[PDB]
Amino acid sequence: RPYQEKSLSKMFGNGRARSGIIVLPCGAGKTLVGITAACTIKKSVIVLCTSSVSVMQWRQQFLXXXXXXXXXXXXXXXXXXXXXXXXXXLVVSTYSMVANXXXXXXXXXXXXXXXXXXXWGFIILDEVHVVPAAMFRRVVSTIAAHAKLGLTATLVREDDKIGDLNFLIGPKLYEANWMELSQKGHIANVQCAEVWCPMTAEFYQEYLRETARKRMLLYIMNPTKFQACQFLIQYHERRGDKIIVFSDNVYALQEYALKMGKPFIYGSTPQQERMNILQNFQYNDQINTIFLSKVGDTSIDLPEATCLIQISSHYGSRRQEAQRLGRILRAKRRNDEGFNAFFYSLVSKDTQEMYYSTKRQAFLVDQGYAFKVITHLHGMENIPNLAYASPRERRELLQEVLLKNEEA
Amino acid sequence: ARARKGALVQCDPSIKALILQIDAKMSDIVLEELDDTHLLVNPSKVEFVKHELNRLLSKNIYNPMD
Repeated sequence: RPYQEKSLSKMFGNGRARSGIIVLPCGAGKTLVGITAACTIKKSVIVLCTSSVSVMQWRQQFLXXXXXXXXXXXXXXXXXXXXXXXXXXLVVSTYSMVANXXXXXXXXXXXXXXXXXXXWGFIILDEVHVVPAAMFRRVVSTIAAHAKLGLTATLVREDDKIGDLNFLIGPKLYEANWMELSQKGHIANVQCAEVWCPMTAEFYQEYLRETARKRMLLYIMNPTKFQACQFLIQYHERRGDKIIVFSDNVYALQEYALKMGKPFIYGSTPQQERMNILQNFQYNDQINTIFLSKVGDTSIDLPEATCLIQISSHYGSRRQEAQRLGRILRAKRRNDEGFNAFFYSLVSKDTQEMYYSTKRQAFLVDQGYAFKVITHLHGMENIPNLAYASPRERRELLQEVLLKNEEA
Repeated sequence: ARARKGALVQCDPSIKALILQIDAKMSDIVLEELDDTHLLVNPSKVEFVKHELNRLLSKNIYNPMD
């Protein structure tokens, strides 16, 4: 990819003594850039990752290059260990395993052999936006190499600590514009859209009488959000496109999941059921609407479903939802003549959550994506299958929300 | 057969509830509740009832975007 050689030209310029951060999309090949840099340096390279799936991907890249089984390419994890050799090495480690404090499973010595014997020379950190934390400062404080590299896709955080990475690892060298990359490769056009649904009177006065995170249980459970949600679901099913529903709250995800009758993936869920739901979403055309929480978004991103719906949200964590949204957008690439990606933000008027979703839309403006407002698409008035459209169901839902407030 | 002078206020139900909250905090504001989108309000407060509205929609909206 041209931008990858545009990033490698900086390494080809000076050669020795260099450190910086390279911003590349998730769908791009930053791991290939790490492989090329590993071929240019030829030394013990350590790749800092947070999940085993990324370790398996880096191992697959090592297989795409050459060798992995002979005593040279090592693997560090809490399950097994593998030997290494000087002058050339490729190993992937976990942040929580290298960090620690005093808990030990007779494996911290195996890491202190890679760090004690001084077999290093190249540092690779996956997702640098997570570095602003004490454990990563300890990791950097326990390592020292000749060349450092930071592979990440985003860096927008409101912790005011992203600027420290300019001296902890190095200043950002190349930031690729996702619009020009969309022109190089169709990574699904980004259509940002907020749905403005009216707010009922009872949920408005009860919403004002509530506060903190409890008023979210009155912002999400609005009947017009169920009507507009069903209208968007039936609309996308009529267009023949799969639907992914995001929710920062597990309770709302279970409510919409059970009321819509679709599979759901949330916390404390068996992994076999998660894999079954994933296979049903990949193969079965009857399941075109999945309800995914943060566990289903951080662990895996699927290239299907051009329809992304956002209902639940948390205060301040708008940039993280923009990063996950960006992961689902960049995950969809196949060079199509159309390829229209639709992001809907179900927001209710006069609520305290839309005013942060606007900050998320500001993050979506900083990336160059297109944003437009949507009050209501004509067609919901012709859907007799809408729930909570009658005053009876609205009063019953009001009583259910009041009971939910009495439980919390 | 009876006629009283007041101030007819026409607004959406949410703004109506907000005006009812103004009358709940300051009193001597709303004279009658006509329907879901109309209210009988003391005229000498209307401007205030307007201005306070702006204030309560300035505290609600926030959005500094800075």
